[PDB]
Amino acid sequence: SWEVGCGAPVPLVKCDENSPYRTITGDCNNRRSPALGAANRALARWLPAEYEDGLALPFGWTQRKTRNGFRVPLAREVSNKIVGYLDEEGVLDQNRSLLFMQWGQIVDHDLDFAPETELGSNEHSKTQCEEYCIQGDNCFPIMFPKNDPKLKTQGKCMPFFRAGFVCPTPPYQSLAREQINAVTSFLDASLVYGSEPSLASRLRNLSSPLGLMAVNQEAWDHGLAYLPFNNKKPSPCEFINTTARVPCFLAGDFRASEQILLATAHTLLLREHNRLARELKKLNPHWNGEKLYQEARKILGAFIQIITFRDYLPIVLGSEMQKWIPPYQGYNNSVDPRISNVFTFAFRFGHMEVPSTVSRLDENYQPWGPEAELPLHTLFFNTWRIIKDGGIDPLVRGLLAKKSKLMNQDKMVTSELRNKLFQPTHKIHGFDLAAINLQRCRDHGMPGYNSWRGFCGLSQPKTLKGLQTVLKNKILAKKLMDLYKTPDNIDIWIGGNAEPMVERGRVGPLLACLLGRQFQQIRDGDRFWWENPGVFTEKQRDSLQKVSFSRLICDNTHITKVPLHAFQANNYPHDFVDCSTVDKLDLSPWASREN
Ligand code: HEM
Ligand SMILES: *[C@@H]1O[C@H](CO)[C@@H](O[C@@H]2O[C@H](CO)[C@@H](O)[C@H](O)[C@H]2NC(C)=O)[C@H](O)[C@H]1NC(C)=O
Ligand SMILES: *[C@@H]1O[C@H](CO)[C@@H](O)[C@H](O)[C@H]1NC(C)=O
Ligand SMILES: *[C@@H]1O[C@H](CO)[C@@H](O)[C@H](O)[C@H]1NC(C)=O
Ligand SMILES: [Ca+2]
Ligand SMILES: [Zn+2]
Repeated sequence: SWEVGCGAPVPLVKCDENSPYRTITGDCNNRRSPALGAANRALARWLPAEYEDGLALPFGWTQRKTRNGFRVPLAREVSNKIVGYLDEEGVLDQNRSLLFMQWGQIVDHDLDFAPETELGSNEHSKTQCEEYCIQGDNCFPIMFPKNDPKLKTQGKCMPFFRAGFVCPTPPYQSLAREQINAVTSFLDASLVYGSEPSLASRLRNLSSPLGLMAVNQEAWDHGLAYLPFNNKKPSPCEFINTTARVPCFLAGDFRASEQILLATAHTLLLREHNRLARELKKLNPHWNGEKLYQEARKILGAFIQIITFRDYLPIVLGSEMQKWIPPYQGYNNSVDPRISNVFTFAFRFGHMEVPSTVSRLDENYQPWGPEAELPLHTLFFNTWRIIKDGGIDPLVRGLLAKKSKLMNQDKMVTSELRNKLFQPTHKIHGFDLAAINLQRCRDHGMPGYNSWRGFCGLSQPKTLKGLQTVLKNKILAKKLMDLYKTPDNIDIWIGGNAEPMVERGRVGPLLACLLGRQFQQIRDGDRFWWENPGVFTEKQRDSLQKVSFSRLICDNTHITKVPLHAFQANNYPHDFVDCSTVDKLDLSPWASREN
């Protein structure tokens, strides 16, 4: 045989079989295979990787080398011809709040992160990849097609660095290249606590014995906590306004400041940890700092699991929810809890749910000041609009009262992401998330659309007429055939997102299958699943059943009017109630009696 386990990186398996709490790394969840679901290991392969050279080089790397007899089209040309639209009118989701989009990004960041390889440390190809657009090693530039307006204003290419891969990065490995998942595959609030012991300790307040997370000591939100600043340079949150000089936040996850509403959600979860820890200290004054942090951490993880599986997944998967995620039947230690490489592209359906603007709303849910509504691109790596523009509350009102973008076959990704994305160290609001997604599919050796259709037991269209029937769209099928030539070559991100949405859902059949299977595994394969008998007492579970995003807002802001169903499209004041009428989390079942 060949390498049965290339695990030279992170070989430390020191598991306490008795511990009632998760590790920060995800190790020790599975007793028989303790690294399963742990951070800093390979993404799972549900199907074999598909590279140009069978091992590592992406389809599209070598100009002459076809996929199935056809050249793969430029990611940016696919973005321009299929993904782009001008008219934002009529694009909003009449039955999903903006919080529906934002929760999807939060869950995705809990589950997976494939960071760009670190060969840019005091390196030219950091700026040389950008400067000279020369493909090589980890530089895999997104080249502009001839008619691209960006060819006129931005040079020959958008820089793009190949994702990190296991059995270290600069040299070869054991058959095909496997990209890393840098976070824990468990739905475990790793995005609040970190997936690495160093970060996890840095985020804690070890000054007091109260099991608190560290909070900003330079700025307060009407006496409510902010995340600490990340005091490291260069900072993209500083770069986007050098007058305000407000740094990025430091959170459990590297990406927390990518946009202002992610930073907002991260702020609510930090507040909630410190709140739970304070309540537990009252009930159990005998509890030390560690105990308080672990018990609060375990409650926040449960909160995230319930909102996700009870409130969010049903209104993503629609009719397909029951097919893929049956009612829970307990922990199955034969289930692979690892996030799959393909899932990390399937969950990018959220890119098509991001609308072009973000609003700040006042306490009457009316525009907050003269520039209440802002273009999303001005809010990438933007903490100063929080610190110096009325805190998170007006943004949280926006999350409740404003709508997600609806996916549309003729209006896929707003230009705010498709033409104006800002990437750290790159200096301009000029990148294309759609093109990045297609290039990344190829970077990760993704099987094409029809391989995934076959994996999901769905038809594999071979012709224009077959693709028209699957997509229920003749113009969309024609553009995809003109670019790809055969449906076998369609990159999974665009092919899954092109399918019309399932009844009561927000993704098509192929994505429902891939997402559904992944979520089934992360629940069934988790020893610490909130509803796994023994994790919580039956009384704790009866209290946990009452959590809501609504209560989270009431407890962790100066917002007093909230909807009951925060992911539905809700209009003020008709759909809003006082916080008074909203179920609280009763922590009394956490009262710990030895005497
Ligand atoms: C304004 C909102 C958002 C921004 C600016 C944004 C930005 C990004 C960027 C720059 C990447 C990395 C692309 C790459 O290098 O390959 C990314 C990845 C991703 N995004 Fe988004 N995104 C947004 C919203 C969302 C939403 C709403 C979802 C899900 C519902 C989502 C899910 C993902 C996932 C799953 C990944 C891959 C994570 C990994 O394994 O590395 N994003 N996003
Ligand atoms: C950079 O951030 C500064 C600091 O907030 C912004 O300035 C505010 O600017 C407007 C003028 O357009 C004033 O009405 C506010 O009252 C200002 N507040 C303070 C404390 O200066 C500035 O707009 C930002 N610039 C950019 C390009 O984002
Ligand atoms: C740590 O907690 C103490 C106790 O409340 C608090 O006064 C102090 O500011 C905190 N330090 C940080 C960095 O959060
Ligand atoms: C446990 O998971 C395995 C592999 O996925 C599956 O075959 C088996 O049916 C599962 N056990 C139960 C009781 O569902
Ligand atoms: Ca996690
Ligand atoms: Zn206030």
